[PDB]
Amino acid sequence: AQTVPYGIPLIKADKVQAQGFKGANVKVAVLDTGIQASHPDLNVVGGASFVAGEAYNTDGNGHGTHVAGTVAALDNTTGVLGVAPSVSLYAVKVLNSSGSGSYSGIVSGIEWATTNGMDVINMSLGGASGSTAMKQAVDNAYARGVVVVAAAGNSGNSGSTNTIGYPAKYDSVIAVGAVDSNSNRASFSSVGAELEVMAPGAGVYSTYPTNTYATLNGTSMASPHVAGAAALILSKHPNLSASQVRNRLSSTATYLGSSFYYGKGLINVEAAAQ
Ligand SMILES: *C(=O)/C=C/c1ccccc1
Ligand SMILES: [Ca+2]
Repeated sequence: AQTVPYGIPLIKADKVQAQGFKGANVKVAVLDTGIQASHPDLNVVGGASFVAGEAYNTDGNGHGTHVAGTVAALDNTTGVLGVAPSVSLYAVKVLNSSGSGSYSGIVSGIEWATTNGMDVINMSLGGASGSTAMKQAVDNAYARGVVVVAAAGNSGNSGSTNTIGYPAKYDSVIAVGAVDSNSNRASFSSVGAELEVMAPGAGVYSTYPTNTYATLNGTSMASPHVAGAAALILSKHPNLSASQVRNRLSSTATYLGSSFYYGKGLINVEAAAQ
């Protein structure tokens, strides 16, 4: 039997899938710690690794496999179901097994995705500081027509202080925050002017290293929900430009409160893919 994580219906992804739109033909690149490509509930089509000593189709951490599951866990009779289960999945390793990567490695991953025609780029990662090379890479990917989504950060609140990290803080990237199954913002969600939209980030059940499934907390989990949404909006209207897909997501988001804490609100893909 196959489980449906609360995040799927909450963002109304189930309604879009039922219409027949599941992201078929859309290329999504997950810039993470890799993916356990042999997982029975995943179908990695390709990818690349910029981490020394590790191939792209192995995940020694678990993080990348969990993020990859939220976006496209296969729709079958086992495991879980992803936001866009028919998406073309590419694993781009930019982080090591301990979950950390160098700027050059990330920038290399962003460029690889831009040159290989990826439609969406999910980056469930972030640093306190940015870099001109990284900023330039995302601006260019977005300008080339790629949707760039990034985890806002698990830094929480601090009296006015903006806690959004990079690359989420760039204009060319969608900064995603986290809400729980009750739709209340999770305590660990970063807050700041750059916050754009919210998505399920707490108690998220997804695929996990060595043919299993686990629950994780973080804006790392929220991010793949938006990348999966973008893929869904694109499989229904392959004619839209990145900024158009982007605007559809925030324009139709369900308002939750002050943009400093929730951006434009919780995403509603049934409204966005209209
Ligand atoms: C996810 O677990 C970590 C995501 C992330 C993104 C940006 C800044 C810090 C951490
Ligand atoms: Ca499944």
